[PDB]
Amino acid sequence: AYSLLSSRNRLIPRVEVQCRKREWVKTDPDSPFLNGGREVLYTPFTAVECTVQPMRGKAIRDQNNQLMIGGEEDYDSYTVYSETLLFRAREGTEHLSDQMLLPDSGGGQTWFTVMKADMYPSSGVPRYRYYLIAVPVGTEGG
Amino acid sequence: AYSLLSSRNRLIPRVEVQCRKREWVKTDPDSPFLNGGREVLYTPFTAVECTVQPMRGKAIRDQNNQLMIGGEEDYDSYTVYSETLLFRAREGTEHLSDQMLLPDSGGGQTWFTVMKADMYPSSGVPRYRYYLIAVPVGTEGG
Amino acid sequence: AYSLLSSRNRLIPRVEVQCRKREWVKTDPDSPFLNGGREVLYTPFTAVECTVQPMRGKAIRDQNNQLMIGGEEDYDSYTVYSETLLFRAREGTEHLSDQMLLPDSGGGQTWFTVMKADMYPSSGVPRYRYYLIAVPVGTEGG
Amino acid sequence: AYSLLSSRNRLIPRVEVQCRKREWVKTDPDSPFLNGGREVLYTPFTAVECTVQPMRGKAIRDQNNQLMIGGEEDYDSYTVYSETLLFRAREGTEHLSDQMLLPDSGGGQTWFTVMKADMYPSSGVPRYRYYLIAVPVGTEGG
Amino acid sequence: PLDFTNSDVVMGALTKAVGRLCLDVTGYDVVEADETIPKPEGPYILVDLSLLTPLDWATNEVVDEDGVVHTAHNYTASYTLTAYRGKPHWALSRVHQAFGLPFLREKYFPTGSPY
Amino acid sequence: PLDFTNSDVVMGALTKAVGRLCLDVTGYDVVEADETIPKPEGPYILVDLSLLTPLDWATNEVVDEDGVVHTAHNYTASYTLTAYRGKPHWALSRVHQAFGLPFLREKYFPTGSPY
Repeated sequence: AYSLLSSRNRLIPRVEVQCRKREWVKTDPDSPFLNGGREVLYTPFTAVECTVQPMRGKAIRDQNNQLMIGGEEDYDSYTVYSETLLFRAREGTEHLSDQMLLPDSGGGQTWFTVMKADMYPSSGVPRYRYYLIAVPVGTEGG
Repeated sequence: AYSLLSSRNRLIPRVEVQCRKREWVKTDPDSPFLNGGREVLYTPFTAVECTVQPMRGKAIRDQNNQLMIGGEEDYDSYTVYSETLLFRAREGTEHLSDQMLLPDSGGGQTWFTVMKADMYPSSGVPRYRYYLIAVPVGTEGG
Repeated sequence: AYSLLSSRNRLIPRVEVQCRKREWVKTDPDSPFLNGGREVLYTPFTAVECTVQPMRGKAIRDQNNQLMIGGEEDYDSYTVYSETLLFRAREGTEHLSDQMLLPDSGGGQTWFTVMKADMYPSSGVPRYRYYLIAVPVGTEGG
Repeated sequence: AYSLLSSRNRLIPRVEVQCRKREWVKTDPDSPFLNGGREVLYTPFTAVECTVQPMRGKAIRDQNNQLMIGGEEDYDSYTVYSETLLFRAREGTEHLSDQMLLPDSGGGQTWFTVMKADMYPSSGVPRYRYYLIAVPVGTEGG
Repeated sequence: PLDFTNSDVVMGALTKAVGRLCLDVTGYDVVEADETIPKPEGPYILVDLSLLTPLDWATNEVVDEDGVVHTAHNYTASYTLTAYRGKPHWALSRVHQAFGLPFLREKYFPTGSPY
Repeated sequence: PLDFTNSDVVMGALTKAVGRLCLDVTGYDVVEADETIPKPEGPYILVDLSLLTPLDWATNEVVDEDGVVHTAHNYTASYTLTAYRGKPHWALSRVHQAFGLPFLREKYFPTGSPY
């Protein structure tokens, strides 16, 4: 079985990041809809150690500021290697996708939503790879 | 003839997985259709030793949770190397494609349906490669 | 001139396969058409030694069982290296493309029709590469 | 932690470049619009050391002079490695994307606008990569 | 006690009526779009309920013994037929002409039927 | 004992009627779409039965001796012709004018024929 990869690295620096779980709930008392007035509940936590890297190409959809008919919108993304388990959304449930807070190109800090998670069930070592997309500015995603 | 590849590996860990065969049957007594009320019959079994790996890219159709007009649907897939023979569906028959149970990105376990099987008839060694797609949530595939 | 490649290999196993030539004929006595009631005439033979390999990718058109509006159709293909000469169809003639019998993903055996043949006239050694597509289930091709 | 990359190179020559920050302001007293008569405010500065390189391919959109129905328009771009932090535009604000002055294919000098900025937050060393597009001739961009 | 046949019954029985008449005339085999199966062997026909159109205003009202009201609406259902081998164009045509044969219709489309 | 010629006979004989008149006028060679063969040598014509339209209500009813009923329906079949070499436009035109020549038609479209 794997031995070296089953232990923490000692050459490349790694950092911890903050995250938060997400659910949703219905608030309207009389509306007949599952949506109602949707609300999201958060529960914070942290990842043991992570590595953050940017997109490699220069494709038009990967550029940071984009020109739309309204104005120069904003976009960011990352690829993350981590030893913590993060989950995407699951259907027929009230759980949403986990989010984690990282620096952006504008100098601030914003939340990124997990979109793709990679796992190797037959190997055993707990090492994962994630792909993240920054939440739209002015909202908390979906 | 091949010798080394005709024996089980001794460096990379391998695991066994569970599977199940699938047929179908007509139930309606009076309906004139081959479909009738379709039913599927199962017969379980296991694979001797297997290796599971995820998709390598980040293409939009390979992401786990997808945004549709209804809601954040679910999708998963794998690539599997195995020494057991699994069969796809064959036309003009009552046999369906084999399925096997593997872990998913949401933390649960679900059935994956064999879609592509690779064989090397001229080599002799029984080593195969499969490509699997997770069954739609809430159903048993087709 | 080439020497080593002008002799049979002694490390990689090779197998022989069966084939059959194909012509066509008109049967209707009064129909004014070249087609008439078409018939195909066969003459069997074998290839001296061959190697069979499957398609390398996972493109949607290379998958084995395909979902159509009628039902889960069937598809297979191969790449073959051989030291026998096989011919495709030639226009203005009554000769059709050669076919050869190989195992499929459903566990049976079916006929594959030669579609692309590669030759190196300036080299001299008789080594060829072919690309084959399985005949539609329930018919004898065209 | 990284040591060698945390210091300035001593084999490849590097140069400094000039830049300028950009904001915008409304001038019309009575117009009800956020746009008003837009104006841009500049504040110059310089980058510590930079490397400039051109696009690698020959794709039709990367050629310098382009034929349009009006006349042979002009286009240029670059890829820059630098140890200074430059920012793109941020929404809901009055800040615009930074620009920097570089030589062009026509022998002159023109302003390039930052479009994509790459950062490695988990590594620590302050080394960045930018992608720039020349401002349209006769205007100051947007 | 004043019962009837609601929409669900009529709609489901119309498919089977079409299925039997196609089988009994053309001699081909029949299959629906509702569930997918590996493609059968030999010529066969596929049946699908592509579209359904309503007519706005109800044509009749039947009052139960206790006062409950049952409302009746006219509709038009369109079925898409596809024949897959043999002489498919010949097969479909014989289905068309079948509706002109009196005895054959009476088996599946008796007078007073809801379609 | 009161027999007839069903749809299958008429439909199949119409193709051959078109095939012979094309061969006998233009001098080209003829081929159908039903089965595929390597492309012939020299100019030739391709025949296809692209489309077929029914007419709703039967025009005649013939009662057998024992009471069985035979129903007759009007149709319209459309054939797509394609000429592949030589002067194809000239070849097709001569097919058009052939239907105006009296003696030539009588060979293949005799009075009383079902098409």
